Amino acid sequence: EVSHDADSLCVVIEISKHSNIKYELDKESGALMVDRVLYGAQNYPANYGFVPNTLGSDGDPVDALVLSDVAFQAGSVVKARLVGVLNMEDESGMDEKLIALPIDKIDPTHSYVKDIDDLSKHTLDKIKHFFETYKDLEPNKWVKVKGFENKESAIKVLEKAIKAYQ
Amino acid sequence: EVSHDADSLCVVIEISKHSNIKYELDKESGALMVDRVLYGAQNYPANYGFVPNTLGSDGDPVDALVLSDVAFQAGSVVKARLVGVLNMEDESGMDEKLIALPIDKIDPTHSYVKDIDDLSKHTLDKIKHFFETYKDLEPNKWVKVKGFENKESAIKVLEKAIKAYQ
Amino acid sequence: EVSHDADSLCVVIEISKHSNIKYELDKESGALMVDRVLYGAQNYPANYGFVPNTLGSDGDPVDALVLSDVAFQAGSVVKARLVGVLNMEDESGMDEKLIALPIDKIDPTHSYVKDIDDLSKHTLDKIKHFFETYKDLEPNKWVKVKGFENKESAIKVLEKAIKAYQ
Amino acid sequence: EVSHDADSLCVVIEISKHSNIKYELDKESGALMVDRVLYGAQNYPANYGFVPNTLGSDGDPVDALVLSDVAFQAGSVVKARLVGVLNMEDESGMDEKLIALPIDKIDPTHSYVKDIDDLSKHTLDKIKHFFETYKDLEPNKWVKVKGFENKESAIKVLEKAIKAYQ
Amino acid sequence: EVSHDADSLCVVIEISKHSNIKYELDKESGALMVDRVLYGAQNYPANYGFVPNTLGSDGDPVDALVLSDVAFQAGSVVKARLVGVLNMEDESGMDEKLIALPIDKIDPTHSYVKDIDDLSKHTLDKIKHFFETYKDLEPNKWVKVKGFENKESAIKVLEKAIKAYQ
Amino acid sequence: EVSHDADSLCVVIEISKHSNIKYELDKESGALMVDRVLYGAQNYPANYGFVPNTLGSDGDPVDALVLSDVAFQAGSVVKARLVGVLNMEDESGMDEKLIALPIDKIDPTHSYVKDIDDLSKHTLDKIKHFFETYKDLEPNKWVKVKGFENKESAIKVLEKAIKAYQ
Repeated sequence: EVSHDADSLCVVIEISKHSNIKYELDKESGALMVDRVLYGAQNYPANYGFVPNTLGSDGDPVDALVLSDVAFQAGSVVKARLVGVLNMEDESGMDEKLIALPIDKIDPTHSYVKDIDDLSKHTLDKIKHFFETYKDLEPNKWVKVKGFENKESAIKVLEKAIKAYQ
Repeated sequence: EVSHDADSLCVVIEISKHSNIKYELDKESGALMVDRVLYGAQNYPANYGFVPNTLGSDGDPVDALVLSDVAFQAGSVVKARLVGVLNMEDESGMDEKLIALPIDKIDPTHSYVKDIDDLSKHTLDKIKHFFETYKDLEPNKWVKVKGFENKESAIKVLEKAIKAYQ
Repeated sequence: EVSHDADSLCVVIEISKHSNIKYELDKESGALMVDRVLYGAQNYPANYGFVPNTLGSDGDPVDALVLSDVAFQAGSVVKARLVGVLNMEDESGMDEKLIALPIDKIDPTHSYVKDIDDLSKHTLDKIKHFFETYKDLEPNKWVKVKGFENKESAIKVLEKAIKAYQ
Repeated sequence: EVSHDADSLCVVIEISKHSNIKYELDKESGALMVDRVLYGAQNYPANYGFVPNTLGSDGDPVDALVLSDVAFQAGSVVKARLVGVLNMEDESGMDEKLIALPIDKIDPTHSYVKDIDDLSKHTLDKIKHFFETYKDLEPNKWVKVKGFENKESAIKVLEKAIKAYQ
Repeated sequence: EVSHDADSLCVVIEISKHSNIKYELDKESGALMVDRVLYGAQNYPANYGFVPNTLGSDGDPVDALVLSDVAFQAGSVVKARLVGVLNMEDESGMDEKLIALPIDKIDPTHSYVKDIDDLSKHTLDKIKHFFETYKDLEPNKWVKVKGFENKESAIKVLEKAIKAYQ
Repeated sequence: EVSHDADSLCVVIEISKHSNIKYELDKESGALMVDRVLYGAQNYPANYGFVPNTLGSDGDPVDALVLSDVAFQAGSVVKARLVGVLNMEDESGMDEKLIALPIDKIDPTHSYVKDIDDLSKHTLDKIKHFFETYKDLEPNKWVKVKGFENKESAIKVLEKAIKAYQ
C-alpha cells in the first residue's frame, strides 16, 4: 500500500546512514543488489531510498534522503514527510533528491523540522559536500550540486513524478 | 513451512537485540516496515519477533522474545524453543510475550536453560524493566508488567494462539 | 592546562555516548577504572565526564554531559561550552549535571544551540528519563529528576564549584 | 536474471564478512533462516553465499566466498568474478568453495587480483585455517582442507555445477 | 592501590572482548603498545589482562581473563573475583590464565557463578578452543591446553604469583 | 624507548582508522585531547599518528599514516615500518605524511608491501582524495595534495625530522 502523501510517503531504503555500500532493489524479484562500494573514504550522510510508483528525471523512481539520527536497514520501508529537495547535475543530466524525515509516529526526534530552513547549516553543507565529492574518484562520472529548495518545491517534484508514472 | 512445535517453533525476527529500532513485517508484501524508534535511551534486551499463523490477545500473531548472546537480522527466521512467558498490561489490554531460545542445533550456548527459572535473575529483571519503561515517553501509552510464568504456561499460550488462528 | 571558562571549559570524558559502561578516572594514577555496567537495557544519551579542579555538591568534581552526535573515547578530554544544567535528587542528596557541547572549533554541528531552550524537547526528555530510570534496578539507589535550568544557572553552578575547590 | 558468467556471476550472500552467524536462504519462501551461530570464537573471513541455478557436489547450489574489504548484508546479491576455488573434505564428502571478488563496476579495490596467486599468503592461510577449525567444536562434524586451485579450475567447477542443474 | 584480594583483585585490561588486537602495557611509560593482530579469523572470547605487582610462570605479571557480556576498553582497570584457572603449555613452557568475573558491585550479571563449574560447558569449550588454535598460524609458536581448575586452585596460583613478586 | 629505525619506528596513534574524530596527544600531561570532528561525511582511511622526538615542517612531530586492515585505539603506540611519504600543501605551508605499515611481528598481513608502488592504486587514490577534501568545509583551510614518493624519500624526511629535533 504505497502512500504518496507528502506528509506520509513511503520510502524504500536502499542505503543505510553511515554505510559506504549502495544497494539497489530489483523491481521484479525484490532482490537487494549490491550496486556500489564508495571509492572514497566517505559514508552516506543519511538513509537513502526511492518512492515506489513514481518516475523521476532519469526514468527511475524519484530518490529521497531520509534524515534521522539512526540508520535504517537496507531493504526496509519507512513512512516519511517532505521538508525539501536537493538539486544537482551529473554526467547524465539533472537529478533531484527529495529531503525527508520519518513521520513523527515513527520517530519525533526532529518533529521541529517543518521546512528545509529548519535543518542546520552544518547538516545541509555536509549533505551537499557528500554529493559534490562522492563520485570524484569514479571515472567518467561527476556531480555539480546546485542547492536546496523548500518543501513547497519538493511537493511539486513529487507530484510531477507521481503523474509521470501514471 | 511454519513449525508450531513448542520445542522448535518458527519465529520471524522483527527487532534485533541491542537495537532501538522496531521493524514490523507487512503480511501481504513481505515488506519490513520501520515502525518505531525508541523515544528513550534504551535498546531491546533480546531479539524480538512473532510466530506465524497464530492469533494472540491483540489480534496479531503471538509475540516472542528470542534470548541469545547474538543479534539476529530483522527479517530473518529462527527456529526456537519455549522456556516461559512474560505477562503485561498496556493501554490496549493484556499482552503476552513468549520467552524463547534458539534451538540447540542453531546455537547451544544456553542449552542448559530448560525453564524460566534457569534464566538469571539479572536477565529477567532487565527484560521486565525494559517493557516497564520503554513506552514511558510515548504519550497515551504505558506498560504494567505482571511477571514471568514457566514453560508449561507458555505452551498453553502458544496452543491457544494456534487454535485461535485455525 | 585546565580551562574553567564557561564557553571553553575542559571536560574529562569518563563515559562514551551510547555505552552502557561507566568508567571512573582515579585522581592519583590516572587509571581509568571500570565502575559500573548498567543493570538495565539502557545506554548513556551523551558523553559524560567531569570538570577538573572543581568541587561539586557530593565532594567530587562537578559532572558534565557533553552532547554531540559522536561518541568520545573514555579517558579523552574535550573543550566544551555550557548551555544549561540538570538538577536531580538521589539517595545521597542533590546532584547537578552541567549540560554542554563541544566548542565550535572542535565540532560546530550544534553551534546554533546557545541556551538550554535551543535543545529539542525530545533530547531533553530522553536525558531526563535516562537519569530517572537508569538506577531503578540498583538496590538502595534512586534518582528523582527536578528539571533543567539555563546557561546563566549553569555558570553559577560552575563558579560555585570552582570557588569551593580553591 | 541469474548470470553464470565466470567474470560476472550472481552470488546470493548468506553470511556477512566478520559475522559469526550463518544464515541460509529458503528456496520456496525467500525466507532468510538463521542456520548456525559459530561454536567457537571465530568470524567468517569473507562474505559467503551461493550461485543460483547450480548444483554442487552436495546437492545444493555451489558455494562462493566473496572477498572484499566490506561486509555485504545477508540476503543481498552481488555480481562477482572468479579467481579460484578452495577444496576441502568434511564428514559428508568433498566440498568446493568458489573464491570470488565483486566485479570492478561494484568495487575495484582488488581489481589487481586476476588469479588465486594474486591474493596474499596471509589471506589464503586465514581462510584455510577458518574452514579447518570452525567446526572443531561441533560434534560429529569436521573439515580437512586440501588447498586452493586457480581460476581455470574454478571455472570448471562452476560449469560442471551449471550443467548438473540443467 | 592494587588489591590482591581473590574476591576483589585488580586486573589491567590489555585486550577487549571480541577484539582481534592484542595490546600490551609498558611498565615504565604506561604506554599501551599494539602487540599483535591475530593471524586467524578469530576474536578474544573474553576481556584479557594482568594482575599488577605479581610474578607469573613466565616472569611477567600473572594473566587473567575477565568474563563478561560487555567489552572493557584496553587500558582500563576492573576489580574482579576469581572463579578458576586455565592451564596450558606453549613453546616457552607452562602458562596459567586466571579465570575471573567483575565484582558484583561493577556488574552482577553473573553473580551466580561461584566456581569454574558454574560456567557453561559451551563457554569453557569456546575459551579452550581459542587458546588451542589462535596461534596455529604463527610460526614457531603453539599452545596445548590442559584444562580448567577450580577457584581453590586459582587462589593458589595467585598467592604464589604475589609471593614471587615480593 | 622511542625507536627511530625506518623499519621499526614508534608511532603514537591519535586517530583510529574509519573514525571521524581526530584526537591530539598533549605533550605534558599525556592527555588525549578531542581536537576535531570532521565537518564532512568522511572517515580516516588509515590509522594516524606521530613519531615521538622528531620535528616536522610545521614545528610538530612528523605525522605518519599506519595502513592496516584493523583500527588501532587512539592513544596506543605501534611499531611500524616506512614504505613511502605523501606530500601536500595546506594554508600553513608544506606538509608531509609518512606512509607506514605495522611491523610484520605485529601484523604480517601486508608484509608483501615493500615500497609505495606495492600499495594498490585504489588505496593511494582514496588516501589522496581524503586529504584533498576533508578540510573543504573548514573555513580558511584547504589542502592541495602533490603526490606520493617512495620509501627512500620517506627515510630522508624521517632523518631530517630526527636531526631537527636533536
